[PDB]
Amino acid sequence: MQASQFSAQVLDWYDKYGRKTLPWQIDKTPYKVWLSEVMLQQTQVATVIPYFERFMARFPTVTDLANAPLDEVLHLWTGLGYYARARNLHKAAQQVATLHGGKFPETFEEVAALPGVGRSTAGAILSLSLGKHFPILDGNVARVLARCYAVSGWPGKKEVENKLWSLSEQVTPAVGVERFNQAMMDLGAMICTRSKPKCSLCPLQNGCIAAANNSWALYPGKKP
Ligand code: SF4
Repeated sequence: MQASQFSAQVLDWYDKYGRKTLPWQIDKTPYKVWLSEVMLQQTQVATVIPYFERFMARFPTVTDLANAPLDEVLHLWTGLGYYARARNLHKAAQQVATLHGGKFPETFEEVAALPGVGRSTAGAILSLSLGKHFPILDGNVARVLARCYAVSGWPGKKEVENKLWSLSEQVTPAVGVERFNQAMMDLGAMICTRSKPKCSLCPLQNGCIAAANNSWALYPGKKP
């Protein structure tokens, strides 16, 4: 599928069916997007919403979070699991307060330098909260791309990972980047699922190679 057709079909789908009312999509800021991305990394959206609201009420700004005792952060995290996320969350808040005056930095290198924030999370923060032109690649997004373009191989191999990042850059547009990047997460979370994807509801079904061959189980590849 031509990349300009890929992006247009995904944005047209998002306009009518996409999620736009999650709390971290209303009056968006780099802090709110960062906080939601870290909570969502290993936890389902329904579990996250009450925690996100409790964290924003107690810590309205990243400086408030930075100045709080770590034990209070860990207490409020209880039930989200994967507490390395919370330790790094607090360290990153302290880095923003100390190096950046309490305001989130707006360059890719400074955001990726934060503890707990990798290449995809940095692009997510900058594209979704400020409209900067970066693509994303988490497991949801990688599964949509690998099925549509038939990318076999284990993404734990560098050459496969690099092919998937290049494909993501290619289909991600500049105009509407915030809509496209949320739409791709929506698609991998609710439609292009690990088992038995819902191809009839997918706006890529007219050009997807896995759908044409009923071969979604091959993409992405598994660990050997
Ligand atoms: S058509 Fe099916 S396999 Fe292809 S991207 Fe959409 S849901 Fe995934």
